Amino acid sequence: EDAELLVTVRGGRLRGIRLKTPGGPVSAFLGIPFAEPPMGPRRFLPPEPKQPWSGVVDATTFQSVCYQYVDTLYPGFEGTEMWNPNRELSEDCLYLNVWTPYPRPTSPTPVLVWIYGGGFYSGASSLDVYDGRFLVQAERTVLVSMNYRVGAFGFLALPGSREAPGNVGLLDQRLALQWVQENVAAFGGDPTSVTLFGESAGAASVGMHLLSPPSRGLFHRAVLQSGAPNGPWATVGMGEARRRATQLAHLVGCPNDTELVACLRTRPAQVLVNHEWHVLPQESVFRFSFVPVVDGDFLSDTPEALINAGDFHGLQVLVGVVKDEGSYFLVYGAPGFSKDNESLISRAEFLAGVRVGVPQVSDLAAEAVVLHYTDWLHPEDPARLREALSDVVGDHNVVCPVAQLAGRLAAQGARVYAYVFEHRASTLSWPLWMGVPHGYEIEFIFGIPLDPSRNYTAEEKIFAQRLMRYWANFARTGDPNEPPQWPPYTAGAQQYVSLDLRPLEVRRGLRAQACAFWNRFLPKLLSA
Amino acid sequence: EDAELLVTVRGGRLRGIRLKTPGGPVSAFLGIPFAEPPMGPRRFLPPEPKQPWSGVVDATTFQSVCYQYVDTLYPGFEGTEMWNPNRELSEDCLYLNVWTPYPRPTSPTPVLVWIYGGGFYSGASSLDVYDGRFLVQAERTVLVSMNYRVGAFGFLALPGSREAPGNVGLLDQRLALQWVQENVAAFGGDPTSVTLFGESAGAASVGMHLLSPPSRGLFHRAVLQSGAPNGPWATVGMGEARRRATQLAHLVGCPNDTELVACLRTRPAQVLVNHEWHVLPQESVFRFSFVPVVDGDFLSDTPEALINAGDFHGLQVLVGVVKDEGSYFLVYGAPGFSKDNESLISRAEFLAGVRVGVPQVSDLAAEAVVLHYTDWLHPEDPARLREALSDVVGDHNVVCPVAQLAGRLAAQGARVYAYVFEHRASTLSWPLWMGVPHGYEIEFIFGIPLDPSRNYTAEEKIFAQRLMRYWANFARTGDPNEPPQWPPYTAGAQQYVSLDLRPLEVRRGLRAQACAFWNRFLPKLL
Ligand SMILES: *[C@@H]1O[C@H](CO[C@@H]2O[C@@H](C)[C@@H](O)[C@@H](O)[C@@H]2O)[C@@H](O[C@@H]2O[C@H](CO)[C@@H](O)[C@H](O)[C@H]2NC(C)=O)[C@H](O)[C@H]1NC(C)=O
Ligand SMILES: *[C@@H]1O[C@H](CO[C@@H]2O[C@@H](C)[C@@H](O)[C@@H](O)[C@@H]2O)[C@@H](O[C@@H]2O[C@H](CO)[C@@H](O)[C@H](O)[C@H]2NC(C)=O)[C@H](O)[C@H]1NC(C)=O
Ligand SMILES: COc1cc2c(cc1OC)C(=O)[C@H](CC1(F)CCN(Cc3ccccc3F)CC1)C2
Ligand SMILES: COc1cc2c(cc1OC)C(=O)[C@H](CC1(F)CCN(Cc3ccccc3F)CC1)C2
Repeated sequence: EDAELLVTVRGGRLRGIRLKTPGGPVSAFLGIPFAEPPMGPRRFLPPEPKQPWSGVVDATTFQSVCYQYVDTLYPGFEGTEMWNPNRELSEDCLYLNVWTPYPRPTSPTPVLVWIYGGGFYSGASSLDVYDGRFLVQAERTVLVSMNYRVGAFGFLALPGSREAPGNVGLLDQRLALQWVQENVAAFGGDPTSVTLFGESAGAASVGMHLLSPPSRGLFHRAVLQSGAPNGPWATVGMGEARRRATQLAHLVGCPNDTELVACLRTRPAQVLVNHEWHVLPQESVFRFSFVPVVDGDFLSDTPEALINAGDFHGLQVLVGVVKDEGSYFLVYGAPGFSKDNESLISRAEFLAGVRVGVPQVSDLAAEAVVLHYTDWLHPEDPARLREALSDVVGDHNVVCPVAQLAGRLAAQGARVYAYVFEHRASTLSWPLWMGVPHGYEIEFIFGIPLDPSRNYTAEEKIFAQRLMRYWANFARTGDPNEPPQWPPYTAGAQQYVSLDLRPLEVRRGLRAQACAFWNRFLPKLLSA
Repeated sequence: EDAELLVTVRGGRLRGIRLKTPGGPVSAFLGIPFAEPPMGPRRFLPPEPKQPWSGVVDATTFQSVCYQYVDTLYPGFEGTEMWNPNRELSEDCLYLNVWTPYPRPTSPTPVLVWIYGGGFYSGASSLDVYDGRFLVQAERTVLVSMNYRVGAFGFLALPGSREAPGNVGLLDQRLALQWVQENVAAFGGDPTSVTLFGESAGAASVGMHLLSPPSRGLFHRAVLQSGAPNGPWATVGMGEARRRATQLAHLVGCPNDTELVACLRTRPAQVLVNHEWHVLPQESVFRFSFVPVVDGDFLSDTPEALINAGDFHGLQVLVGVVKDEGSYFLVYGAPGFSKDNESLISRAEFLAGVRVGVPQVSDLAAEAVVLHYTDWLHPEDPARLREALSDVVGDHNVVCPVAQLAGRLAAQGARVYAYVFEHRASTLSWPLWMGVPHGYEIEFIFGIPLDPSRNYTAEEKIFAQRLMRYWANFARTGDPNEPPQWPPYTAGAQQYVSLDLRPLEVRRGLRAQACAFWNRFLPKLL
């Protein structure tokens, strides 16, 4: 037997598994329980810590995925299936994963913690694109990732109630971060140098840990990829959380908060999932039913407020976006879009698609969106309208939320590095018109191109290794630069770098013109 | 007695004068009475036709300039003085001028009628840059220009009242155009080929005659240079008109509309003028106290509505703007601006300037302006801010009004040609940073560079003869072309031409992205 694959944590003993990468072996401990299964009367409640166990927990395989909707948009299409659960669904899903070099480091190694995205309704640590083995080998960090509850199980909120307080998925994350503090050294990780990194709802989560004091003590650096806590989709007010929870009850046959939540616990998990999307208040895309709630507890105020008021001296942050943030979301409900044609929409479809991409704004607000995003020299050109609506959805939801976060963090004392990821993966199966879509940088960050049994080019394997160097550099020193230079982003110079097969190129302004509209002007309009 | 300088019209007989040009001679009839002097009891009242006369009126010099404010911003400076009155100020001022070829034409000749600008508060047909002798000599047309009352005397309204109905200055113009219909034939002109053209408030006036059916029978074609009736300064609502009249009265000692007007009527013309600028409701630029009023009579609705509703089939229109419409106005009130330095304003001065250039809008509207006109990669670059405030004032008051007009006119039946004047005169005396300012294409249209005693280049003289040809061709045929082409402006293609020393170049969209803001979004916000 191998003693590098045997580890004792506070709760008990663990057997890991040796994993093979093209560059060497890696120790993996998959499926370590870190909470009491949130089942039956624990559904919707905050997570209890895992009671200790006797015997040796088997940690050689990924564990269950938390209950979530499964995407049926293009059944069997790799572009959608690569995100769908690849383990059984269960409510007994609160496990985490640790990947470490082989043999286990004998001296403290920096730790990266991966929080996955999925709009807070989906996701799992077991997806192929989140495979830790290549980063761990190439860059000799410790990598942790965890499963957190999603959909109604993680974020259904009857605010003020004791039976469904909201944000328990976030608390799941916090407990994994606490677990890392007490146990990561048993694997060679240094609990005093922990970097969070996430994408989409995972970047939004990272950001919510920045703005929540009880979590801020649990990590030291943050990477936010294509997401931010101040996005219009990442949080919901108390009022609307209660409406959405209440309508979910009605849709599954349920009727006083106590009595309501009681009835919900008796339903099969799948039953709640089936009605998830029907509690959205209008036809939308990039909007999700059960998301974090601003209730004064986990967030004492809105993330936009806590950002504008924070002191971020001592913080290093790496933030960035893909080149075509919006394009992917359009094939989920914008009129005239499909992955199977050119989606050369008409002006009437563009106008229709604008109310779908920007839901619950006034007609005056939507008008202003159409003003800024029409080329009035070419007001009905189909290719121009397709790209324009893509820019609407991507700017409103990702790029300008991110650009505001960066600018306020920088002008308040944090050191910020900003990127735009401009490489379309040669293996990408979505049509060419989607450009570089939401999510398709993750594979390069995790170094999946180095997997020989996949079809990436030689120049892409090198790109991948550059990216894993930047990230791991940032994790070790709060600076991606290997000591052309990657400058910090400031509110004035607004400098960022392009990431692609070409060397680093420095630019200015994350869509600075468009983001004045969404960040400066549009709030003032909604206030009158 | 040269009989080419002797003409009889329905009022009586006229003696003209024979003027020299580089190219030959021209008959001129300057100072023809077309109205009874609007004096004493006739102040503020609609114009009354000139009662017929015995003897020969001797129409051999320009008559007086109607009472108006005199610009004193840079005293002595050629740039401001060239627009100030060159004849005496008098309420007896309703005279018009006819230029015609020497000898007078035998075959009926197309007529150009000129309506001067000056923001509805100033101006005169007798200014040097409106000298008709060169157009007439070079292009064989009849040219008419008239004086019309300005300031309070032309546009003070107490709407509804019989003693001060407003729009009387426009009725002065209308009366001149009736005069042109009954009488231009005697000068060999053709009353069935009349082309109105004007600039700034003159163009706004031309547009109001398009939209007013009684004027519409008096002409056939139109040219609007750097102005339009839908501009935010060219009209005022009945209520704001009455307020401004009533404050003018209180300011000069006057207290019932009949009693109020009668008291105003006893004040020296100069006393009214001296209080004109004080009745404006905000600190502003490009806003003028007494302007046409929308009262259901002359204008049955706002020009915006009348445009949007009008059937313009059968009309040909030539419209355009200079390259930097707004710059010239900033030295009259925007903080940090001067003709005498380089005017590199700060961000704080820029924001302050926006409230001056866009007055009477909400803070929200003002913020929307600051958004569209800031470069957010260079938010505090003084040179970018100067050019941006220039574009704010120019787009809001001229370019976008003109563009909406052109668009709707083409969409709704009219043939339209559009231009951007892009040549900075060599003799221009305003600073470089203002570019090609408001008003400085006019001298090239009237052929002033052909005057030997001025210092224009040989290029500028060729360019002026080009422009006079375009304008004259348009007046004759409704098409500035003659057998590179100048294409019609259309609502979809938005095609226009650049006028400068280089040959015609076709461009696309009159500041289309900007004007979407002012013409589509901004109203909906208000
Ligand atoms: C691009 O496709 C969309 C989506 O249509 C679906 O996918 C196509 C590949 C084809 O299989 C269609 O039959 C599918 O319905 C087209 O928009 C649809 O147009 C149909 C009419 O044929 C209409 O009934 C649907 O409502 C439309 N769907 C949406 C989401 O608006 C679109 O016309 C195609 N674009 C082209 C051909 O340029
Ligand atoms: C450009 O000039 C303006 C106007 O100032 C006037 O003209 C100058 C040529 C000089 O003669 C000044 O003394 C005149 O008052 C400047 O703005 C003025 O600044 C003064 C302070 O010196 C201030 O009292 C006035 O309020 C300002 N006037 C306005 C209309 O804002 C401006 O500073 C000059 N720009 C430069 C030098 O870059
Ligand atoms: C079931 O009715 C709906 C389903 C969805 C929407 C709207 C619906 O009705 C309004 C979306 O907007 C969702 C689309 C994504 F939001 C878009 C891209 N992802 C891929 C992805 C997953 C994880 C991490 C990164 C990533 F890029 C899939 C879902 C689904
Ligand atoms: C006395 O207080 C003011 C005086 C003026 C303004 C504002 C004031 O206080 C707010 C303007 O904005 C006016 C300036 C023009 F706006 C610019 C110069 N022109 C000359 C001109 C005349 C005819 C045709 C074209 C042309 F360019 C006229 C006035 C003056």
